Amino acid sequence: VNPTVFFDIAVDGEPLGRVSFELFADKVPKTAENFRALSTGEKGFGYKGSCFHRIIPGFMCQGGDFTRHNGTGGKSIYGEKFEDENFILKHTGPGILSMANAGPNTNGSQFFICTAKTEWLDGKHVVFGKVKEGMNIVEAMERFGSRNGKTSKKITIADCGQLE
Repeated sequence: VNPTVFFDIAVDGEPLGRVSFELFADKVPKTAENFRALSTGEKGFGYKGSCFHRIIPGFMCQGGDFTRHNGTGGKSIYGEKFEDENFILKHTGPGILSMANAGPNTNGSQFFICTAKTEWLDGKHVVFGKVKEGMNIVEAMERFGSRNGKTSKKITIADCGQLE
């Protein structure tokens, strides 16, 4: 009943693999719906073709800025920003999917995939999903990151959508 979405990753145009994600629509329905709809592109905009602009090995992979491709843009299906829905779920380890933001109630489209336990983000960032398949592809992506987050190659979401 919780949606599964997938991302097909490419590194400088060449296919790397697929990562799928379970979205916790049961606990964070509004946040889960925003990610799901941007993954299918059904509202007319979304993640397809966008890049992961910030990857820091041992911490996280960040993407979701489909309008400025660098951390300064993006928007939700509800408008520019939307509220923190709740903080029920915690950043308990690698594989966690969480919303990036710029302050309270400033969720747009940017998100990060944790590759480590990041307990200090609890109560500041809304957790809404986790990697279901392809954690090994997220580990492969990390090796293209760096300490300041700049990627040595262009990491893009070549395709995305809903599996269930």
